[PDB]
Amino acid sequence: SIPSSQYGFVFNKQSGLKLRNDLPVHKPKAGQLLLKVDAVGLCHSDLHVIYEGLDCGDNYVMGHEIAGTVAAVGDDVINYKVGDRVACVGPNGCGGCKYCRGAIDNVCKNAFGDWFGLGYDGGYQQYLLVTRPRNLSRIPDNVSADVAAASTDAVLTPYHAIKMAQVSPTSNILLIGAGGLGGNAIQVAKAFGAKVTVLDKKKEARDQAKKLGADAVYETLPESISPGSFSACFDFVSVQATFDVCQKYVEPKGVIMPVGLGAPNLSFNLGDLALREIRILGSFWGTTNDLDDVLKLVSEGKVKPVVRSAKLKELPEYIEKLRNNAYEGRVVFNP
Amino acid sequence: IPSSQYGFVFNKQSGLKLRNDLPVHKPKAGQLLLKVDAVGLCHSDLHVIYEGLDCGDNYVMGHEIAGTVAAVGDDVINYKVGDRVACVGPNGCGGCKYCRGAIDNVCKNAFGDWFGLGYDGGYQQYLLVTRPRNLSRIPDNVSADVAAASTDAVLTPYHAIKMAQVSPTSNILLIGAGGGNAIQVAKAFGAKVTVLDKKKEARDQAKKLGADAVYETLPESISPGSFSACFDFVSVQATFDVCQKYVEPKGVIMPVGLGAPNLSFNLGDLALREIRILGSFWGTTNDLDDVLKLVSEGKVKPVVRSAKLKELPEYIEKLRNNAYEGRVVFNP
Amino acid sequence: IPSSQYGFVFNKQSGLKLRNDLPVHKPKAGQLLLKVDAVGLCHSDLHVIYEGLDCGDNYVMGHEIAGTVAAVGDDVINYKVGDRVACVGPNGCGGCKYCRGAIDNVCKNAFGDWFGLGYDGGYQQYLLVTRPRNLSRIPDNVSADVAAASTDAVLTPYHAIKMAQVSPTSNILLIGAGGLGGNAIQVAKAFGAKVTVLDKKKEARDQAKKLGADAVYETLPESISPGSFSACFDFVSVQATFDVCQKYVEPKGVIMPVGLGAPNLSFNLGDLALREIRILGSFWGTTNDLDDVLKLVSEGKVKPVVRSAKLKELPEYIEKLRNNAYGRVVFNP
Amino acid sequence: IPSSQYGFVFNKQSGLKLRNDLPVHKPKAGQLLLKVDAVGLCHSDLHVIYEGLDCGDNYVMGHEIAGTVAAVGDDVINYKVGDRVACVGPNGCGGCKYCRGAIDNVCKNAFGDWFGLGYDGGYQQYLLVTRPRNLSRIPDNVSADVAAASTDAVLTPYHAIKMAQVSPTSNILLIGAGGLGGNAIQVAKAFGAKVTVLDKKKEARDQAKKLGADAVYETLPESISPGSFSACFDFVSVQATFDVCQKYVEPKGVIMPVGLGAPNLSFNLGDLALREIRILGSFWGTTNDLDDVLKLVSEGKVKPVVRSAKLKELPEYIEKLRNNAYEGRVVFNP
Ligand SMILES: OC[C@H](O)c1ccccc1
Ligand SMILES: OC[C@H](O)c1ccccc1
Ligand SMILES: OC[C@H](O)c1ccccc1
Ligand SMILES: OC[C@H](O)c1ccccc1
Ligand SMILES: [Zn+2]
Ligand SMILES: [Zn+2]
Ligand SMILES: [Zn+2]
Ligand SMILES: [Zn+2]
Ligand SMILES: [Zn+2]
Ligand SMILES: [Zn+2]
Ligand SMILES: [Zn+2]
Ligand SMILES: [Zn+2]
Repeated sequence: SIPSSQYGFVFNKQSGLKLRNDLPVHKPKAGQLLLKVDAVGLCHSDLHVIYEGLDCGDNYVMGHEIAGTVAAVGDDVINYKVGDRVACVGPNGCGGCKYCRGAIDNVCKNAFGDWFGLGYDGGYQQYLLVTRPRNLSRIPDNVSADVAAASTDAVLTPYHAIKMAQVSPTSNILLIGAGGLGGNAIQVAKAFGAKVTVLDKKKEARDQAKKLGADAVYETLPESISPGSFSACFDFVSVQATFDVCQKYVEPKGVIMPVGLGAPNLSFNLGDLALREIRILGSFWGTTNDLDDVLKLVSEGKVKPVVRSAKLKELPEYIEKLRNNAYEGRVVFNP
Repeated sequence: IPSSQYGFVFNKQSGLKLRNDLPVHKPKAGQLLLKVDAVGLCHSDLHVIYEGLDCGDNYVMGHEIAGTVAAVGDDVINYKVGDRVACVGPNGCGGCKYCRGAIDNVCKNAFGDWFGLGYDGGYQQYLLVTRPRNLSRIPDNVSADVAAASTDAVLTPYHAIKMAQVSPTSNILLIGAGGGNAIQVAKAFGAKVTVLDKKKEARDQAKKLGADAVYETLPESISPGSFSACFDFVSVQATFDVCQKYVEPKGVIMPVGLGAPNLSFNLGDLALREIRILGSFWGTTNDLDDVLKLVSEGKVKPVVRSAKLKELPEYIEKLRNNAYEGRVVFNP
Repeated sequence: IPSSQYGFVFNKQSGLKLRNDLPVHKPKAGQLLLKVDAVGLCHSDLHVIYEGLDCGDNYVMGHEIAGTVAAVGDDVINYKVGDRVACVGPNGCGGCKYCRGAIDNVCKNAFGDWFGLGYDGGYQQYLLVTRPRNLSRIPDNVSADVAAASTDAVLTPYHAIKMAQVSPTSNILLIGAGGLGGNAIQVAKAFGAKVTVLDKKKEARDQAKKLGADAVYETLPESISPGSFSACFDFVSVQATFDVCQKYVEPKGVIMPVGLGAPNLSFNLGDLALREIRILGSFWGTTNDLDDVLKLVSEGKVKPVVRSAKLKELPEYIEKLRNNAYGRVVFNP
Repeated sequence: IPSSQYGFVFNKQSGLKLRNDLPVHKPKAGQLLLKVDAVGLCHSDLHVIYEGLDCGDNYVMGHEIAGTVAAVGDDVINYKVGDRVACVGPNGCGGCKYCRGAIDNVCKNAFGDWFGLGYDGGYQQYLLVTRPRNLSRIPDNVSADVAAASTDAVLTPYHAIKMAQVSPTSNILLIGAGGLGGNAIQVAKAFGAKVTVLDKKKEARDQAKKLGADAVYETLPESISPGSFSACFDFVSVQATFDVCQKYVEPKGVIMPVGLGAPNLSFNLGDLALREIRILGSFWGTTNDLDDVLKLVSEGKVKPVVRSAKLKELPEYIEKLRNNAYEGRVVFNP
């Protein structure tokens, strides 16, 4: 059954992203595993590499939102067996440095340039070689491959940030801008049982937020909202104007989470941040264990990743759409 | 216990002026009167006097206070006359979630009502303490001069170090620490300390204070993103960029200086390497107890100079001109 | 503004007796007089009356208080006549390192001075509050009865669940759910954690499941993998139930012996060390906790179920509780 | 290099035996071959050899390894031939939530596969390290002997002390400064805590004073107020000593039962709950802990006393240790 050749989309600084019908199907070494891709997602991050000069390496199959079934396992591999359904952990940490093993494999220096679909081969192919089974998460039986894949980033990232902020049933948080992880952030936040107030200019966003379970929805925060009264602020747009709002409404000892691509630099009022001991925390993707938590929240139905499916050979057709106007959520491709 | 007293009152107009007819209030129920023995001075005062740092108006300055309880009011059994105590600058209310949440230093109700910074301070003879909870017993082997200095010079950096969770395995960077008990405190936690300061004088001082490595410029070998924590005591865009540059992934940046009113950080870098910027303000009441205990045990030895309170005007000018180094306390 | 009142006072000699000549203390500076609107009852009271539990002597009982500020002595700035508040059991001094360290529930100076357990409580018409810092404003949408019922039934388990750092990804085990933390399940459910209940009484199991429990058992089936729970709350705290916790708690997990069981409990040293298990003691709750608790109730996260009756009927209910489970009954002075 | 080597293999039926025909494994990929420079010995080995402690069967013993990378398999880039590294006992799998959660010392999959305790150890010339993640680089100023002597004697107490969150403002009580309790004083000192030691042995007390202990007692004096210690580390862990901890630990304080005194221990429930005392279990140490340990040793904040000897002398040292004879930490060079 297992072929010796396969098709996939390999990225190259020259020809860009093109289809390859003569790609090899690597046989796993002792300690490695071969994953048969079932669902692979697409998002703006891929656009950065293909058009915004974001260099994550060269000559590698793209697709960082993987979900599939183990096709073959090398000897010594006892934690996984053929048939096991798992989702890939993007950062793909080395698992040996102090960062990995330190519970933060998402900021691994050695894995830099070796992330799934972003430096190292990804899911835009039929069979992916997993050099380090450590960066995988078992997919619950009630969770489909399309959903799982749609959680590897659209849910994992916001989840990581939410947990980093130590949100609880007593948390009073503010979210700036829905859509683009903002939506899934609403669900995740509410999963911790926290009160959620949302701010967004776009019309749809608010209606969507209100639908997702947002306790508060505004196009502009009223005056009845006392400044410095929110325990946590997540800025999904991350622009000076929006960052200023966070610092204004974040309560003393509170936290500001700039999780947007707004501007390259952002300034903060030192006097205020110092006197009220405000804290700015950086957040990137998610950790391996975080993915296990996310898949559990999805399995429990606490987070509903909304996505549509299509065959992988339609990727080019969808990459163009995302470049112009995009849609509302994500689309996973079936190899 | 006279009926009147002298002291220095600050006004956004008249500025800091000597007042020879200030009233001496008697402690009410739950209150206490403090006989100021030593009151310190630092740059924080200059920012309020000349650099427009509104903390209130028409209040006696001096936020570094050390004194002796001259009188107590009924319903006060915690303290008794003769007791030597130091004031907890923040002067929290004690009745909010912050104060009862172990962080009375960020008390909202007390904002702008700090000792010598909104509320009456130590630049006088007698200070009425409306909230004695914001006091710390001064160890017998700790003089008033040292205690007064420790209320800020030691308390602030201590609170920042503990907040950063520094340990004996921490590899930290201090910028402009020589210009100062921060180094001793850090070493008290057993952390490896590297000091970056341009002035040779400050460097020698740091080396003397136990610094493990002092530099005017970080040499090669000290790769970027290698420090677990970076404390900026100058807090200027140039110095902050150094911290973000040399702080390791998931490391912390503590902008503990009175530099620029605003600072910018690279969003991409901070997010990618999960760098965290933590604001730190003065210290809590519990921190002041810890600090005095550390000073008493000699873990931290503040260098203090003394003089009469009526000489304050002179040292103010000398300080703003950078005429002297080290801390100087005053005795009323 | 009566100068006299009635109430139930406890005494190691004559137990809990009704008094109709009790005085109505007038608040001094910093003090405050509270008019009791509702006061709860729980087994904790039985231990002090029928089981030599010494929390002091000669004092009005009732430690689940909820009332309205009737009078405030001078200097009182935070509260004033009309304010609806609930009492914080521990009644910390607010001056020690523990109190101003965010743990006023373990105040040493307050030992034996807890509301209704050392110091006068709520089983009266007017309670004198020596330290008004130990009060929590009652939200507008929360009745006096519900609030009173939250001063212990919800507060205690909340504090423990919060201490265990339970999250929506937690897999906890609760031993005892028949009044023994009936609200614990709801509290845990509020944090989004999965809750498995173990109780020998069918009544408790039906109740547990109705309360939100994801799984209920009279005896954990062998099919349940040992050391698979992140946290275990023992509300009965007997050697047998503790051994269940240590066996099913996962490595680096926590055991919360929050029951009034045996005076002593033993753990297997080799196991605790090897799998790095941790046993955390938990007591009542802090002032900040009560604020969070009352906020959770106000938001609907926790819905305490309580029955009310006149304070005069206290003795009648104390017997009921000594013979069954239906406890969780507020009284109105 | 050699096509064969010698080493001491343990078998439930034959016991610990010298083997001159041991094979030298070739690292597949992601693995490496470690030439053992120094391997320590402690009482833990005796429990396996004579006290029936079952950690597995048919494996080279020696769980305190220090060596040099002799060869690396393909795909191995973090390490290269010549690197000096120490082994992390637990040898976690590195794939479960425990290992990925910063606590590889309690890995379930790895239980029964610890270096020298289930899996092959250091009592040989060349050790095949299956999971390189469980290694800690040895600072250039730290000898192999000292490093090996830190893999347990220092790592274990360090992990426990770190877990209790000791700080420059801590006031701790240490019961039993006989074995690992010795380096425990140096480690606690490194964190800046005040240390009060309680030990019945005279020599132990004298050692405590030398190691910088602030207070050393044969019996705690009446001047010591009950519930005044922020943390209590009990190295003997007997009911009598545990009661001491529960009596002298302050509210919210922590009791660390790091001994083998008894199979069970009881605590006063009322006391524990009312004052919120916490009992924390501690086992060996993590991989990152070893990094910290080697740094503390490298800086000279912890100085483990060690004497070396040829590996083929192990049998004699075992018997002597088995009788308390030499007593002093001893490492062997293959
Ligand atoms: O959470 C990670 C995100 O998908 C991302 C990955 C690579 C580059 C930019 C952004
Ligand atoms: O953190 C203590 C310092 O004295 C200070 C207090 C108020 C304003 C600026 C600086
Ligand atoms: O923690 C609350 C409970 O009412 C209780 C208080 C004191 C003693 C035993 C039990
Ligand atoms: O710190 C661990 C200790 O060496 C030990 C290991 C295995 C068995 C008993 C004790
Ligand atoms: Zn993506
Ligand atoms: Zn790594
Ligand atoms: Zn100052
Ligand atoms: Zn306050
Ligand atoms: Zn009760
Ligand atoms: Zn107290
Ligand atoms: Zn050993
Ligand atoms: Zn593992």
